[PDB]
Amino acid sequence: QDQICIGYHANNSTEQVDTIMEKNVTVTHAQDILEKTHNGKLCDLDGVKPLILRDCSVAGWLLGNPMCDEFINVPEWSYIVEKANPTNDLCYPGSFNDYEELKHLLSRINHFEKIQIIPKSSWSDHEASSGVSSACPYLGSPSFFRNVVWLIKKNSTYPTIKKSYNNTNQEDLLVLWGIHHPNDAAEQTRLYQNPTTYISIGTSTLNQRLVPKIATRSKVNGQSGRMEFFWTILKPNDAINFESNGNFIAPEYAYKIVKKGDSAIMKSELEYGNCNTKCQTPMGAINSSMPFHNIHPLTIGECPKYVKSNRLVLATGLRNS
Amino acid sequence: QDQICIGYHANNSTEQVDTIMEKNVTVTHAQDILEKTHNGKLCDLDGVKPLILRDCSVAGWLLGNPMCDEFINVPEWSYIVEKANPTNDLCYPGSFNDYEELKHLLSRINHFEKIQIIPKSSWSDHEASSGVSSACPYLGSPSFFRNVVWLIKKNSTYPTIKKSYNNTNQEDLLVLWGIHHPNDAAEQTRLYQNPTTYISIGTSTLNQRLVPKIATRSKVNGQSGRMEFFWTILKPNDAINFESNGNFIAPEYAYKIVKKGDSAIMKSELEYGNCNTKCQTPMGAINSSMPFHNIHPLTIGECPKYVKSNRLVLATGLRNS
Amino acid sequence: QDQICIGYHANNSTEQVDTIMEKNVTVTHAQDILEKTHNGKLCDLDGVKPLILRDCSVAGWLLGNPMCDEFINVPEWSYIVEKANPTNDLCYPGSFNDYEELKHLLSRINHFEKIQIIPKSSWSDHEASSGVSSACPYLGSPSFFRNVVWLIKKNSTYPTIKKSYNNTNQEDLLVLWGIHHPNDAAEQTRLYQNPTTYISIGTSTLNQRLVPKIATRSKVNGQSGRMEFFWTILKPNDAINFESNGNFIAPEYAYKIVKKGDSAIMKSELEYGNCNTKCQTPMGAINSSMPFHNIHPLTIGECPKYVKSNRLVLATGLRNS
Amino acid sequence: GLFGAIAGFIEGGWQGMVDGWYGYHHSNEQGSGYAADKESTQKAIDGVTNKVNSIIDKMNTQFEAVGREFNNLERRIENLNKKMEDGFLDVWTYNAELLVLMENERTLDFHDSNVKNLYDKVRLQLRDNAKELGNGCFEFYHKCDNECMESIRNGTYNYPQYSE
Amino acid sequence: GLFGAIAGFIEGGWQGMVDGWYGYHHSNEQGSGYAADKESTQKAIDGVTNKVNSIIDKMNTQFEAVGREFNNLERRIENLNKKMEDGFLDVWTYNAELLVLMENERTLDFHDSNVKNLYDKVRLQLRDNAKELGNGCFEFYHKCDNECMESIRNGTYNYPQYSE
Amino acid sequence: GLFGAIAGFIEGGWQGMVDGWYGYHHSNEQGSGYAADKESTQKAIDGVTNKVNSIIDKMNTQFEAVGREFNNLERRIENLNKKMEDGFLDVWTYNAELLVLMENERTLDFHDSNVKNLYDKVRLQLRDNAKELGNGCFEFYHKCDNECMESIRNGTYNYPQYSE
Ligand SMILES: CC(=O)N[C@@H]1[C@@H](O)[C@H](O[C@@H]2O[C@H](CO)[C@H](O)[C@H](O[C@]3(C(=O)O)C[C@H](O)[C@@H](NC(C)=O)[C@H]([C@H](O)[C@H](O)CO)O3)[C@H]2O)[C@@H](CO)O[C@H]1O
Ligand SMILES: CC(=O)N[C@@H]1[C@@H](O)[C@H](O[C@@H]2O[C@H](CO)[C@H](O)[C@H](O[C@]3(C(=O)O)C[C@H](O)[C@@H](NC(C)=O)[C@H]([C@H](O)[C@H](O)CO)O3)[C@H]2O)[C@@H](CO)O[C@H]1O
Ligand SMILES: CC(=O)N[C@@H]1[C@@H](O)[C@H](O[C@@H]2O[C@H](CO)[C@H](O)[C@H](O[C@]3(C(=O)O)C[C@H](O)[C@@H](NC(C)=O)[C@H]([C@H](O)[C@H](O)CO)O3)[C@H]2O)[C@@H](CO)O[C@H]1O
Ligand SMILES: *[C@@H]1O[C@H](CO)[C@@H](O)[C@H](O)[C@H]1NC(C)=O
Ligand SMILES: *[C@@H]1O[C@H](CO)[C@@H](O)[C@H](O)[C@H]1NC(C)=O
Ligand SMILES: *[C@@H]1O[C@H](CO)[C@@H](O)[C@H](O)[C@H]1NC(C)=O
Repeated sequence: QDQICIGYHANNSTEQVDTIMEKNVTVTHAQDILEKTHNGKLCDLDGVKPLILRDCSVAGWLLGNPMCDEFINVPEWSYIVEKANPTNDLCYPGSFNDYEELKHLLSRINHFEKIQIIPKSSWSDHEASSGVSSACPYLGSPSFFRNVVWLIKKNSTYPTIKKSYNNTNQEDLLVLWGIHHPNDAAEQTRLYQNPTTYISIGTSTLNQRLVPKIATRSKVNGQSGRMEFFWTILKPNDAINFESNGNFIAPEYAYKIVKKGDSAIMKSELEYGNCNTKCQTPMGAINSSMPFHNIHPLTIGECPKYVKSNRLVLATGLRNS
Repeated sequence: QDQICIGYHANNSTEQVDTIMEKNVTVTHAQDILEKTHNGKLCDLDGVKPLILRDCSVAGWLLGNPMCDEFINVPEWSYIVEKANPTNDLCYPGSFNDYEELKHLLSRINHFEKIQIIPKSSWSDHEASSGVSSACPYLGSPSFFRNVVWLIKKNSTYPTIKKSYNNTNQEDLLVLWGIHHPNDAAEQTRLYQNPTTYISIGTSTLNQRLVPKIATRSKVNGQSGRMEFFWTILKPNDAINFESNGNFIAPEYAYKIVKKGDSAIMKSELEYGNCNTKCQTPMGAINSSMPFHNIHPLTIGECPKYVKSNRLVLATGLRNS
Repeated sequence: QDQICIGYHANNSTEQVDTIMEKNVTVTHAQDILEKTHNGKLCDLDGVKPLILRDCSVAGWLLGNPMCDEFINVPEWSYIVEKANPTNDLCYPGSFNDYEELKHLLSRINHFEKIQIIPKSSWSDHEASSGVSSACPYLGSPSFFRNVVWLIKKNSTYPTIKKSYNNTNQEDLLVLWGIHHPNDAAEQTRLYQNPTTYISIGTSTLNQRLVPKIATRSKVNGQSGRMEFFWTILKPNDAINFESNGNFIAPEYAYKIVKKGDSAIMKSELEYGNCNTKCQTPMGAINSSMPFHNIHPLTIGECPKYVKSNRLVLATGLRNS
Repeated sequence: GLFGAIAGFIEGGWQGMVDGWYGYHHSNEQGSGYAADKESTQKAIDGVTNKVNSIIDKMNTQFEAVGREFNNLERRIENLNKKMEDGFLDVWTYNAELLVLMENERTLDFHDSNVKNLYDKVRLQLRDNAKELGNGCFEFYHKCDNECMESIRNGTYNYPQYSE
Repeated sequence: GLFGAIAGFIEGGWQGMVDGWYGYHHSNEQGSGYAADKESTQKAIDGVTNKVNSIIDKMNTQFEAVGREFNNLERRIENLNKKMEDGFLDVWTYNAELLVLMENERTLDFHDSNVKNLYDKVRLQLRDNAKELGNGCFEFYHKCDNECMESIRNGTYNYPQYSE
Repeated sequence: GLFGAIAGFIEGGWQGMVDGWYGYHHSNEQGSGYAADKESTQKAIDGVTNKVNSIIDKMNTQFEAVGREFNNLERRIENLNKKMEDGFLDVWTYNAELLVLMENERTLDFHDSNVKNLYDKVRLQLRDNAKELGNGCFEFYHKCDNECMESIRNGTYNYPQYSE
């Protein structure tokens, strides 16, 4: 006699999924939606290569650390890679005011172009060619930060300086300068005759008056003296005004922000592989159609969503045996 | 032959809903729970009208910007409306210390009452009637901030000032003062004979000593000079103590915080419509029993919960055809 | 005739649960997963007792407030209990720089050991035994903070001080010092002959130069003068350098961080019960296998997860009647 | 349809049933008409209304949105504040949408289930004394007045009857 | 009841069934008694216990609550810290409550479903050889000893029998 | 199995049914073979694919993860930033996992439900003209060519037939 039967599909698959009431349930079909693999390389981001400071920090880079001469002229970048602990930072001991706040600014910038706003040759009445230290040796000879100039007295006299710069450009200007804190009064006099010195700086919004802090401190890189660096963002048509009778580490090169936009600063020990990606993590790039991943939180580019899970599988097929 | 049948309700409705497996499902009945409409007006909040600074900021208002004479005497308000970019702020260039922190204080205050704590007539040994500038013109003549007074020398001499005020009131006092940073020493001498000046201020908890910062700066509203304003909240029975030999922009009017409570500061370009609401957004008020809305995050009053969705409909009826 | 029947379990239980469509549903079995009971006592945390400052704050404790002599020598603790409003804080009026930031440091420390780094006997050319005030009375006689020493002039002369300390230990050192702000110049001269004083402090990373702020202020605990305290964490082999011609409240005792680790600072009015727990809240300890609780957010130890609910019951059994 | 009832083996809904959601259509010697099943419909309405109010009550403690100001050198915590309020906004919007979808499904399968259960309430009353037409109707083997119809409606169906 | 079983066509529960959740009540020539269906009950217990432990395991990575201090001029980030920890508190409380409600429903409909499925396991064993009383019982057309009862319990019911 | 179908009263799946998920196995005088039920299978595929894409679309607005720097005396807001991004990470991970589990269950019970519904689609077509073997098959009382089989497949089963 004839008959007819109702049933369902089975097959040869071992893909398991998990439910709320039952774990490791075997099914005919299943879909992984979790990307768990990277290339272990820092790649180009949409064709444009990131600026990777090697053992350089942002401070060392921008101030023109000699040991960072690899980056004297940096082209347009996608993101910025800094190591966790850059060996080359402030070769001469001291500080960088609102450093983190500047690093944050870098996240919205894709290209500086360095330009000489104050030529080293222009200091007729001072010494601009003796501003060196053994704390910043370049090729085994005492050197210093390139982007700024460490003025000292000339012919036993440090006259008051009234130097200014009008940003005639149509671009914003990152301008950097500094102050030298000596470790005794004798040194203060030795470098800049005037015992009681200062540096006044003014713009449209800026109105500050630094004075050096003579104090006894320990040796960092063989020096008990300190350098403290300050910065600002000069608007187009705005001008910056310096007046000082000593301890003034003057600007020389400044950076034109000629290309803004969504960028980032990565912390990574990895170096540049010769690749290209649409999604980059500090521990490797991703090429996947997967909607999720579990590689790293800090992600840049056209990327899947990060998730802490070790395993996420969605059930497409039915119950098998 | 007789029969009986089981069935379900259908009707003439086109309301669609969405489920996890199937979108745009037609049903007999449905309930929108998402309010998507506002009035486009800033209304009273529970009967009490908000203080709307027109093109005035909080700085310009409280310091007594002449162009803000519309708000010399402000009654109890519900919330505060400031534009994104108030044109009238610091008519004379400079700064306001912990400005944002004060704006935050305003969120817990519903009413100041201005009172003269230092009469302009009391400055026998100084000039209090020549503290004007063209940077703050009122009606085409050089003026200044009303709530404070810009003292200058009298008969070629600026004697040291020892002025104090004991808050005998039972209310907290917002007290404001300032310092004038000149742009050259000649000006410093011209206004306040003493070359090296300061302003010391003390209370129970306050212990500060301002000194002016002479520096070369660019022109804002035709002046290279700067004003820096400071504030504090005087407790009842507490006293404030000023000692100064120059550059002192003294208090004159102070504000009694006579009504605290849950308030807020709105940013909005909108102006006052003549309405009333229990819920207010910066782009319009809401009158709804709906539990959700998608108008603006920053909401004040008795309001529904904001949500990013464009459409939220809950299925009440069953499947129709 | 024989028969057989299908049915389900019922019993004598009144435990209700709630569902999305129906509330207060009676069931045969149910499981509470919400711990709602505490002991009302502050217990030992895994056998080790917390440091409970009574009416002492961290400032008063660490600076050596006399009224806090209960804690001159504190052993290893689990967590730290401070009251909301400690009565004994800065017995002599003034401030504590980055106080909150130090309290945060305490969250990673389980034991200081106080050591004399500068003996009071070492001040040959100054007075270190007259640094007292009635603002800090101990046993009805004018006293002062124990961990620091208030130097004043000797034989009508306050010579410049050049005192330093090299951390030869293998432990980090919390070092505290201060500056005295007098209320008139006559007092400044009276205590420290030199009219224009300062205190310079340097380490590997530290480079600061305090100057006193003479100003007229109101009386707190009968004094119009102020003390401002500063701190730092000295690395092993690092040294701290003090140079001062006045107003210098010198260190004497410093704290060796000899045991780091996950700790915390609790705010609680409760005092020490003689108990022990694996989980502690500011309002009582918890002993439960329950996965949730609704006692307090701020929880320390091996604890269940806090939740705002008043009632959470999970349905284990089926529908009963 | 999860249970096969709505838009399944019962191919359509009754425009003529306006006295509720569920019910019966009778056609006997005393006329033809639609009646609405009171208690089941009511329990359903209870279910879904209590559901809506449950969803609302589950979202009275959401997230507010206070505004905060930050200066030219406080870009970081400004970014943090923004990122965090935007974050919460995303999570609560997600929660509302997702909950809504889920409970829409639960609702439709709930109605489906109610129809199924009614169909079985009547089917178990009329064992042999009626035939399954297949389309959701039961045909009578005997003549059934409006009172038998009602007895089936209110559940008081006196089974003691012949069928051939 | 979603499936009509619990508190539906089976109007009540058995106080006398104490050896588990589900089972049978037999009444033959060798006595009358309640037996508990082993494997179905067990699979249910597995389901719900694994469910509870699943819910717990899904909430071991919640949100902590460290306390932070801020001064008289740090009102803003103090407010931010407060608003944000309070925020997370709200979201995790929401998550726990909502999950609990949902899974309570899922649980009840789960038991209902198990009852339904058992009823069908027995119904499909006793095709013609038993009648549906309607209230969840099957009446025997033949005399059925305790061994036939057991054969139905463990599923080994030898169908080859008459019925008239 | 919620509905008793998959791995219940239908004890196993068909390795030989490769033309879809659901279908029938016929064995008549014109040969024996597996056919796949087109429209039900399709509606299922629609359900689950639309489900996956729904889940994805519900998580396009997640939480980013920008990095922030803080100095030696900004330990507090550093801790806050850390605690808060870690917080959001926990909540979105929770959301994804939990949603996945739930919808896995919903999916399995969905397939189960589809099988049940098909079985009833055929059962209601073949009232008396076929017998329930019990294991998910219907045995014919008459001889049924491939065209009757197809009529049952596409739903156009001409019932007008004898059976004894
Ligand atoms: C045996 C003996 O007497 N040896 C001395 C030796 O001490 C001395 O070396 C100088 O030591 C001083 C401090 O005592 C400085 O540290 C000098 O080092 C540097 C540096 O290299 O950077 C030197 C540098 O030339 C200086 N540049 C300028 C413009 O002054 C800086 C600068 O002063 C520091 O930054 C100050 O804080 O100091 C180091 O030369 C030498 C030379 O004096 O003579 C030996 O006889
Ligand atoms: C052709 C010629 O020589 N023209 C001068 C003309 O420069 C001068 O105008 C004065 O310019 C000075 C700076 O050089 C100031 O900018 C003065 O403007 C203001 C102001 O309006 O606010 C003037 C104001 O009267 C001043 N108030 C006081 C108390 O001093 C302030 C104040 O000094 C500034 O804020 C300082 O920073 O300056 C402006 O008058 C006039 C008058 O000197 O004489 C022409 O011959
Ligand atoms: C009737 C009469 O003339 N009475 C005076 C009486 O005023 C005076 O008391 C002194 O008052 C001064 C201020 O005017 C101080 O307040 C002194 O109090 C303290 C203190 O107890 O802490 C005294 C203390 O001895 C001082 N210690 C040192 C090292 O100077 C401190 C310290 O100066 C303050 O912290 C300064 O800001 O002041 C209080 O003695 C007494 C004694 O002068 O004489 C009566 O005749
Ligand atoms: C810079 O130059 C422009 C014209 O070249 C001038 O208008 C402007 O005032 C100058 N900037 C300042 C701040 O003086
Ligand atoms: C202000 O006056 C009251 C009495 O009117 C007095 O007790 C108080 O000390 C005064 N305030 C100060 C800070 O001196
Ligand atoms: C402290 O002493 C050690 C040797 O005991 C020395 O190496 C170190 O330089 C000293 N510290 C400082 C900062 O001088």
